[PDB]
Amino acid sequence: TATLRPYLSAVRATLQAALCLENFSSQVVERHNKPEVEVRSSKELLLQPVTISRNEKEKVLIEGSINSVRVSIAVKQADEIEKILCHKFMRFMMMRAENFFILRRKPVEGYDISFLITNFHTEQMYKHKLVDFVIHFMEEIDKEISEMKLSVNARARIVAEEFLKNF
Amino acid sequence: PAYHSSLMDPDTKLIGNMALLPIRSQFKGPAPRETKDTDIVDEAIYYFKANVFFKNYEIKNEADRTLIYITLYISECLKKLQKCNSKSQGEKEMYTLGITNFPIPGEPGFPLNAIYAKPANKQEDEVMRAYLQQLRQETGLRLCEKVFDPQNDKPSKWWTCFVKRQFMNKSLSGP
Amino acid sequence: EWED
Amino acid sequence: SGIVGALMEVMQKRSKAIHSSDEEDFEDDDEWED
Amino acid sequence: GRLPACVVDCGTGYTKLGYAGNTEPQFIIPSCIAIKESAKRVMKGVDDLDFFIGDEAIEKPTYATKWPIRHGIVEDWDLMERFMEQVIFKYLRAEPEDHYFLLTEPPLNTPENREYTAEIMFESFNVPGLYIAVQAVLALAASWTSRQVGERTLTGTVIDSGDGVTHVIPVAEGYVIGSCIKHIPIAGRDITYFIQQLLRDREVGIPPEQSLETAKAVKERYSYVCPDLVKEFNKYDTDGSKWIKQYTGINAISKKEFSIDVGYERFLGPEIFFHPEFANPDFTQPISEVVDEVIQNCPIDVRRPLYKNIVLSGGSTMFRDFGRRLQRDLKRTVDARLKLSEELSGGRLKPKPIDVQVITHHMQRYAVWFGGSMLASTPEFYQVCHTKKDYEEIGPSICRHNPV
Amino acid sequence: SSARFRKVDVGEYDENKFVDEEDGGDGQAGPDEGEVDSCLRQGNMTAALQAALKNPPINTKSQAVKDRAGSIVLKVLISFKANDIEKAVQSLDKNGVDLLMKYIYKGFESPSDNSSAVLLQWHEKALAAGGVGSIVRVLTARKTV
Amino acid sequence: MSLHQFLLEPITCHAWNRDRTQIALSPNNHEVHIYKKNGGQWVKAHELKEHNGHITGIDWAPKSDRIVTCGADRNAYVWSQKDGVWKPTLVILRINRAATFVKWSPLENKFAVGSGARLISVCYFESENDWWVSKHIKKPIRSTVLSLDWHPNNVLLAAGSCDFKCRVFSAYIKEVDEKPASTPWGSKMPFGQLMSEFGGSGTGGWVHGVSFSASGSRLAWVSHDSTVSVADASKSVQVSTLKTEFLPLLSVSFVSENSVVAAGHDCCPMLFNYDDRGCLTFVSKLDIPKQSRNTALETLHQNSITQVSIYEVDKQDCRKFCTTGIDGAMTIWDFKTLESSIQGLRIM
Amino acid sequence: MDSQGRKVVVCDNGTGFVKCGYAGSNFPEHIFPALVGRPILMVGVNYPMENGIVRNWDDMKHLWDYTFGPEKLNIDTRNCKILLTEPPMNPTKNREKIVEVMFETYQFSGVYVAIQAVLTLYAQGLLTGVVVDSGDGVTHICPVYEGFSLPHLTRRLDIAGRDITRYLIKLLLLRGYAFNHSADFETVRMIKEKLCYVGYNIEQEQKLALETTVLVESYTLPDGRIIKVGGERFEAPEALFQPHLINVEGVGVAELLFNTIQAADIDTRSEFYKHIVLSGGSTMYPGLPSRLERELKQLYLERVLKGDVEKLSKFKIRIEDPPRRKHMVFLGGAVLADIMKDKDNFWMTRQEYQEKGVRVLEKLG
Amino acid sequence: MILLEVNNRIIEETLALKFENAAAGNKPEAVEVTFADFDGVLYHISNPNGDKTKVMVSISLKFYKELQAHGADELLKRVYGSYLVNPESGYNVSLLYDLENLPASKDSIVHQAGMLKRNCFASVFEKYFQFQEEGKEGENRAVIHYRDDETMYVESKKDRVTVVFSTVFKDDDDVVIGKVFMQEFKEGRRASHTAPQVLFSHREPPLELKDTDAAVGDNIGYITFVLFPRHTNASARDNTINLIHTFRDYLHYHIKCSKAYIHTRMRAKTSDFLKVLNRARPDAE
Ligand SMILES: Nc1ncnc2c1ncn2[C@@H]1O[C@H](COP(=O)(O)OP(=O)(O)OP(=O)(O)O)[C@@H](O)[C@H]1O
Ligand SMILES: Nc1ncnc2c1ncn2[C@@H]1O[C@H](COP(=O)(O)OP(=O)(O)OP(=O)(O)O)[C@@H](O)[C@H]1O
Ligand SMILES: [Mg+2]
Ligand SMILES: [Mg+2]
Repeated sequence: TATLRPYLSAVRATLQAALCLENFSSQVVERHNKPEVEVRSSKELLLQPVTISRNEKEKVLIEGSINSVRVSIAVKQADEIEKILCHKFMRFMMMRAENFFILRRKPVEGYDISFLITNFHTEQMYKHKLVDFVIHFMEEIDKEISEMKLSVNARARIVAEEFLKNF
Repeated sequence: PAYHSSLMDPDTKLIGNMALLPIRSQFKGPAPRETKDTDIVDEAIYYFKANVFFKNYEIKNEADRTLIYITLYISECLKKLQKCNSKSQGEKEMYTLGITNFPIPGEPGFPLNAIYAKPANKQEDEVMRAYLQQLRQETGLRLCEKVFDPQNDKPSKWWTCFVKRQFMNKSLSGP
Repeated sequence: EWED
Repeated sequence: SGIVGALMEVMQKRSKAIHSSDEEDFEDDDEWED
Repeated sequence: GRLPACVVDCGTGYTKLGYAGNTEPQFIIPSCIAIKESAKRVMKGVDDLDFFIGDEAIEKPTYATKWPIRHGIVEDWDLMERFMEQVIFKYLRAEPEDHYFLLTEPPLNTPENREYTAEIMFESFNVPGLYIAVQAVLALAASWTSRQVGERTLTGTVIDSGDGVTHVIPVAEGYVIGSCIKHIPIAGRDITYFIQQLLRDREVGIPPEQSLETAKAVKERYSYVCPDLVKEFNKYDTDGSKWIKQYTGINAISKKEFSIDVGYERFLGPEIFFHPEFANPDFTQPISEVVDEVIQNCPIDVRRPLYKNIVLSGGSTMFRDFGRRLQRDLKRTVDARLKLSEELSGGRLKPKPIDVQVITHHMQRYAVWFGGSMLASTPEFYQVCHTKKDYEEIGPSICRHNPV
Repeated sequence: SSARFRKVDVGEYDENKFVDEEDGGDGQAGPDEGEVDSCLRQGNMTAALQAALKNPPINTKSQAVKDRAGSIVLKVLISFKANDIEKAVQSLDKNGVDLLMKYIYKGFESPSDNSSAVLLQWHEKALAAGGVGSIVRVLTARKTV
Repeated sequence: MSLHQFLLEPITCHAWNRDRTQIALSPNNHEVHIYKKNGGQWVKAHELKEHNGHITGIDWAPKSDRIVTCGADRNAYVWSQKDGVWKPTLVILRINRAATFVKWSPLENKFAVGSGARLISVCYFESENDWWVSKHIKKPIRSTVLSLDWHPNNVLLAAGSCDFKCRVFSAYIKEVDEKPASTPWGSKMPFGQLMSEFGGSGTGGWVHGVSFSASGSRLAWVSHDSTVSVADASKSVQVSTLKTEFLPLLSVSFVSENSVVAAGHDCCPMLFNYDDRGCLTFVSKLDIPKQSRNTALETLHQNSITQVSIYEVDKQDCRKFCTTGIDGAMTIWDFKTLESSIQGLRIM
Repeated sequence: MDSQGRKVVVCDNGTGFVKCGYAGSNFPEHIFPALVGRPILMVGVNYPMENGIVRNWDDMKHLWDYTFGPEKLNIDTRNCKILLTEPPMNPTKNREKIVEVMFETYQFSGVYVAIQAVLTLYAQGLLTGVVVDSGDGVTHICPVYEGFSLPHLTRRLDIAGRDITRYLIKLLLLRGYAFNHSADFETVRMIKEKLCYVGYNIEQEQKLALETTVLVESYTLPDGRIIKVGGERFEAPEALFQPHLINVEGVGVAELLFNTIQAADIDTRSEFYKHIVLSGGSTMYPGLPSRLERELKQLYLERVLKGDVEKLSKFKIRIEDPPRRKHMVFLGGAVLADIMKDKDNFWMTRQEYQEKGVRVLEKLG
Repeated sequence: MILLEVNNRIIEETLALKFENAAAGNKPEAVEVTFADFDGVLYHISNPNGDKTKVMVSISLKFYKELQAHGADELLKRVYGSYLVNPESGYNVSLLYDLENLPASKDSIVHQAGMLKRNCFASVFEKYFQFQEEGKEGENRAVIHYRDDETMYVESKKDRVTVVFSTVFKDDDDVVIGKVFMQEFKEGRRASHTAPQVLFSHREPPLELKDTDAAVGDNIGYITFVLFPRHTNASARDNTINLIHTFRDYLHYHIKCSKAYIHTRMRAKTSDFLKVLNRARPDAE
């Protein structure tokens, strides 16, 4: 909690400022309803992208529109084992993207995970619970990765111990 | 499906919606005398082991109702025949159980009161009581010969293994 | 037409 | 062609071996017809 | 030179394992897993490697037996992943990086369940290829050994039955018509419970802990299909010496012997296929009416090939006269309809009489495995497999359509 | 053959499109550098900060002017202490507050070591006498800085 | 503060009749529902279903009881009451993108529809062949129109759109209106003429809500910059802006000559003051928290308020006003109750 | 309802519905289905016509006698006036057959038979334009100049909604859900009427399909299963613009419209450009006319103007889709009956049919 | 199951069933099975010339010439005796069992027939352990290509026997997990004092293994076992041989099991996330 609490407070305040959406039909195609951060057809409906960075390798990029918000998170990876565990975890969660309802099948380049939140999710859920879910997700990922690394090391110790014992 | 009777004749006397079929008996009363070997009691005893597993029965004619009545009373005969020890005591128990005042159609306590039709006239009530009593006594006397294994004179396992089964989830007596 |  | 013709060919080869490998209380037939 | 592929068929009751190119499976095991009791989770050390599968999983002290597959559909994917570890590395003893694999699926399977199976095979065992096969086509292909050359086609009706529900699967030109599939709730676990209720009322001396597997041993040895019920009851009472058989067994806890009499349950067991109201109080429709209803919901031009080719499969179709009873009751059901259309129209509807033929072959017991074994021995099997290179580049969307 | 007609898009060649209301103007060269350097020379911190918040380069369409203007205000923003941040926050007015939010949110984009964490400290004090609407005015602005 | 959970779904818009006994809400689909108050309960009444799209705007006239509905299916209907049943009548719009907002005229002869095809449709009634004829106001509008309001002399119109500007047009049809008098906004008023174009150059946001006054000489609009601004036409046509520290607001209305009530994504209505010299000052939040894991925000609404409408008579004198939200509610606030409950709150 | 007192009945002989109405009415008096259900020959599943071609005339006599009976009209068969219609690319022999039926079996006093494009344009109120009409099987493009159709310029396309339904069956089969083609035609037709739409820029549509899950939704089958629809919502109606997906050689509907509208008179091209009218059951997808606007903009950019970017700005396109899509042919028939009603020689009479024989239709054409 | 086992299941089950049906007195039944094992070994159990009273078990190896150079035939003859016959075509070693002439106890011969691959491998181990026991030094090392890409080296010194495995990991995840496992194999001496010494090298051959065709790719690791006379004396040596011919497959087995455990943990966490989203509904739960 050396820099984690002000980083999470800044991400929470920026996500509170960003998630203010409403319904909007398309003004170029007759009776269409599309997220404006993905289509990017009109320039007046887009907002400026913002970035919050804890250090050189941890960052959150937030882009907004009139009816859609895209949030990209880069996760701290210190070793090779944490890198491959993070890559396996993100691939595992993005294959099941139809049950999460707010997840992208492919992340934005340069980042690890990406959320896409439209106005239908803000009509179907509370906003502050969605913000607390994003903060809770960012908190839980690192604890899960560290627990997997400790479990792999303990399993390797017991597996080596049995084979060298059995001689 | 379930097995039905085939003794229906175009000039057969009817009582309510029953068929007043002739039997071979020495008990006195309104049943006509039967010349052939096959009557309704022998057909009911012949079809009892196949018919008792069925839970749905469809009425086709008037012989089916008295077939269902003898099929139920064979089961209430077997529930008393399970506890017996000799053939003569079984015959005495059938002579006891034959004169028991079982309920008729129309009275409360009859299970299939919707399918059956109640009688109207008082002499019709009297001859229906007489006909049901003589059917009960004759099928008790005929079942007591077949239930007993003769070399040991104890009730057989093959007839007393059908105690817990009920025809159409119905019982002529209360639980 | 639209003086006033 | 395809996998279907090869599957027919391999069980055509096999069925002569299966039929050569196999080379009274329920003999009543007269009831079974209608 | 080339190693043969591995064929694995998973079911509710039994799992069948072997290599391709063989007539019989090498292993038939019960489909159960016994794990250590939770007694309260964190698994410090190798505590998920302490389990037993198969026949040694049944009745082990301080272990809980669990059944991961229910009605053909996998319920727990953690137990199914640990089930395939001991299949590959203990029983088959195959290196999974060198062998192609063939697996089977239930006939009504979601595409989401098909992607969960390929996640386990490609990312946890690193197989070079995988093919997930429809059970109806392989059971249809295994009946070509009995028939000769001219009638080897791929149109028919497949009746599959064992330890679950009984499916009636129509198939035309190698493609399953999935709109017309109907199922029966009676299968081989329901005959076993029906025999156990009949043996409990009559016989005495059976141990209470052994009442289930003595009912299973009576069914596999002494049961058959009677053609008529009331004639069969008359045969047993008049001549009891011919038909009543004796079964003996040994007690587990005392090593003593017990003997019982097997009577009316030899033919009352398989009769609940044709009279399901004997045991199940909710289903009243016989199997000969459901096979007629499935064909009548098919298109018109394919109905007459579907009547001519009815293929039985499964372990519960192994009774003595299952094919002759089903052929006789189907011909009464059609001729009830063909008489009723003729008399209502005044003789106007006069079609040709159809031919109904139920096909019984030798390999009915392992028909799904035998058809999958012959397919994997062909040289063209390796060109219809999903390789690991396509899974890394394209992704898990390739394992959603299985070409025939 | 023909199907290269699907290659060319005509949606940005329409006459009816949202062109910006770019009113042309210049004369923005940062605040200035010399009195900011002399204010850092004289042992003070506040007068350099209100020197730095004057004259934003909002109108010029030049990357280098915005780069040096975002260099000099960050160059004073690392050079502080820990307990003077609240005094430097409440010594300003609201226009200084949301311009400081614009410069802080521009300063997160190029991280360089512990200085980035220093900006996080500024962020919570700039949410003290500020609001969520300061971050909203950062998010929807047609003239970046 | 009387909540009533009508739904568990969002409500797009609502309207009241003259007696304040019926409401006309839309439960986020292709249907319009009417509710009737009796005893202490709200009972569902006659339902309206003609749109195959999604209804975005509903308005009810105070007199003659005609209900106009417009939606995302590029169509507009006028519903009239006869013998217990409501019957629709088609309005041709000659539109090709969408329809986003609708409001009746104060004298109930025209109605104005905003649209996503960068124009405003003014529709009037033709009884010579019995339909509704539309006219278009196009130039200069370069974006999607979001909010409309009618001046109280049946001529001028105020429009806020997505091109960061609020502008006042003069919609005047010669067949259905008389000759207008002079206004402080302008003197020459033909059809489609722009009178003024206020807006923030440089920085700016989408204008969500506009409102006129009872006198008709003051205009107010809110934006997505969390800013509220009041333009006065009498004081040489000047503008006064105010930047708030809260979340952006979606709906606004003058509640008097010198007081304005707004609401939005903060879930709480707020009050602002405008003196005669010209200064927009924040006064107080109207929903004070009560002196008393579940989140349980200390606000009577649990989600964003999208509409504020007056409930007691008209804009000349207000004592009650109403709000609808995305959580699904209808809250009636009282000024005399909020006067005694909050110390220092002085409504003018 | 003229000075002769004869009733004027406008009847549209559609594929699925036959409408019985009168002049001056926005809605007809009777809307009855044209289904003859045999009780294995009552009327009100034998169909007398399919795709605009009569295959059986006795079932026309049965259905038309059902219209002449007391249930629907009970009009005078000897002395009344009626209005008929006929689809484009119809053979003239069938027109000779139906005027033989009207003036021999029934002997009407006034019969006019015309083209539904002209009646749809008169329902719109505009005299000159082009009509793109698509139902089942056959799609017409028909230009109408002044008040008559041009036979040399009208064209046909074989792709319509049954091929879109079969392509949707193919994409749902490659998705993973098993459908028989013959048994499940109607439920996939219900899927096509429920969820399908036309994309605008196809690379943005496939990137939105591959990258995010905002297009998915759910549908419930009648047995109880629930399916999820991916990018196939825009994949099924893409066969009209790319015919090589359905393996039918030719060009798209936009190139057919451009090749029709360019090979004409030079002065007519402008009012053919501003006036395009869509009608039919297949032209009901949300998102459709903006795609045709982009296609005609791209084709006029590359073909005519070669490479001049600025000359695209001086080009006017208006695909006029009606917001009301209802029985428009009957509306045009009512308008055409209201304008014309006193002018009696525009109709053909029975007296002309004995005094001229079969060439009264040659005088009509 | 932590340790892999050395007995094949299919051979033991099939021969036990045939021997029980032969001892029961029933007539025999025909059998024809073909199957595989680890490291590309082929087995065939069949009847010679259609005779149903005799069974024959044949094993095919891809590297039987190198094992024949070190003398596996005398070891197989000394183990089996009269059951060893001439091999059939396409197979290396064949054994014949007659159902008419059988011993009284059908337990030792089935267990010896299950260990056919082990008895093929054990000859080079016994020869180099005998070279270490006799004290002779200066003989050449043994190179055995037990797989296509993997190569095994056996060398004998004056006081120790060195066994070098060269292993290839297909995927980079397996490279990282195998480095994690062999780090614990390398420093695991501190638990048990009497143990063979394990050394590990990544991407490079060891310096003793020089002037050979050793691969230097990034997916190739080298594992060195150092064995002492406590392990290579006779009364232990068989057990040592058993463990060492499992070893590589054993290592790869545990790597795959580690990945399976990770999958279980991810499933649990994914379920918890969905429950949080189910609490975000406005009374739709
Ligand atoms: N004659 C018989 N021989 C063998 N099994 C029989 C026989 N009659 C009944 N069965 C029953 O067959 C069942 C096993 O059948 P089967 O192997 O086809 O099942 P399954 O593994 O569930 O099948 P599937 O592979 O189709 O999912 C057992 O429960 C057994 O009691
Ligand atoms: N709302 C809809 N969206 C999409 N397709 C539709 C819709 N309604 C109908 N269709 C399709 O339109 C076709 C039928 O349209 P139409 O009513 O023109 O038919 P028709 O009367 O048979 O045709 P025609 O008059 O050309 O002979 C079918 O393919 C049907 O699936
Ligand atoms: Mg099964
Ligand atoms: Mg049509």
